[PDB]
Amino acid sequence: YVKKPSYKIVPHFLGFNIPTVSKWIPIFGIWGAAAGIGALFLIEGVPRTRQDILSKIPIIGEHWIREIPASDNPF
Amino acid sequence: ASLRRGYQVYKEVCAACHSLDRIAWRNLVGVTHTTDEAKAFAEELEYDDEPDDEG
Repeated sequence: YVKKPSYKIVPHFLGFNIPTVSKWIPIFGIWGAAAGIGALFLIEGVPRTRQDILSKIPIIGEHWIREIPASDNPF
Repeated sequence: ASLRRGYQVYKEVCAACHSLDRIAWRNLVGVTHTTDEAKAFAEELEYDDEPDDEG
């Protein structure tokens, strides 16, 4: 014979609890990647982005190492 | 190559009567001439500087 139902209240705040949020953690991860790729893509033209980030990527990085010949440069 | 030759016609014929006021020496560089050729054209001329120390 069972006298009482067996349960606990999980901690929660603003209607979020850990079991639910934990299911969404990977989704925040992917959104973060999306935002990172997006942001980096938006500033790919910025010379500092090329110098500091993009040209350092192995193999691929030579795409962003481009020199104007001194003969063709007024400045 | 035609642009370069056309510059030479401007310089030797048209420039006696016609200006080309909107073109700077830097504009020719990497189009018709190298940096050095264009600097040489510029350096042969005299332009107004800022006044000296006595004004």
